[PDB]
Amino acid sequence: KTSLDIAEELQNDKGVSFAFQAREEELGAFTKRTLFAYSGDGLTGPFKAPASAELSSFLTAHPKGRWLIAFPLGTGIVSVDEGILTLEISRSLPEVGSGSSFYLTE
Amino acid sequence: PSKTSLDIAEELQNDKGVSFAFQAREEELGAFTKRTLFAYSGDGLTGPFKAPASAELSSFLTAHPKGRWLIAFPLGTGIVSVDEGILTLEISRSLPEVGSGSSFYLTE
Amino acid sequence: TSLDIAEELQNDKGVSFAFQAREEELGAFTKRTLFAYSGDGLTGPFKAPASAELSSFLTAHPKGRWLIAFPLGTGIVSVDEGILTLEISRSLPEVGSGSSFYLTE
Repeated sequence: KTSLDIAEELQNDKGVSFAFQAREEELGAFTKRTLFAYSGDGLTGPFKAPASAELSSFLTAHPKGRWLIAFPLGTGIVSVDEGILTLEISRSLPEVGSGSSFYLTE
Repeated sequence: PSKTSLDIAEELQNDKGVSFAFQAREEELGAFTKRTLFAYSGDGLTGPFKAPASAELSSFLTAHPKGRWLIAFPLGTGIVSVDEGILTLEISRSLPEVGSGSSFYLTE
Repeated sequence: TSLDIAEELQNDKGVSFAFQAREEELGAFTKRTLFAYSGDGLTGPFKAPASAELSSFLTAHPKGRWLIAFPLGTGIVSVDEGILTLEISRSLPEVGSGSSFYLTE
């Protein structure tokens, strides 16, 4: 059922930190991959931080090559490039809070 | 042991090639049961999405206390309903990309 | 494996919410998620007595409250002396469902 369930804390160069969880679930013919993201901090601009090789692999796997994600106060896109995660945001966020983004594939 | 008593998924496509994956899950939490609809599309939606659903998905969708599913996507809001095995998703605004979202209810 | 608290709260005006509070372990990480559902509308804040167990769970958030997105607006859930308060960003003709979590190690 659940074949991957990993979590890690990432921090950018100015001390903003995020917890990310990557979950993979098998549902008969379908596989579901969910990215969960949490930060108590605000973001003025994009969040860029080194990510584990395993989280990077998971992020790369998305059919869109990136992860559109809703937070309470705005929208983000999560991507990875050479082990650096980037979360770009639609507007500055005084607090990020929590959100998730998934896809299903068969 | 698992709390998940139902976990089904299916892919729907409309006459215009837009496609959605839907997952229906039921989780038993003692006195309460949660039923969740998960929806995903990489496509945009100009207007409502209509496609045939399985008998199982249709039954799950019908069971909601409101008779339909208010659902948040990143760029707008939808209502998912079913009528004679045709699923309809109506959207609040046109969406350049739908992305993912979920809608649940809890019942005792 | 996950641990859940679930209950239905009602205010003095008949608005009802269901809450599920889930705790999950992911190695060095703990994830706590609050799930909230109401089919009702809300003009202003929802206030109702909550169980000691839900109150305890709610208090554990590092921010001391739960920023939560519903389809039509944002809320903050807090607890004070076993009374749950959900404050909302704008009036909601229908609350719907939403969830709020944190993960910490």
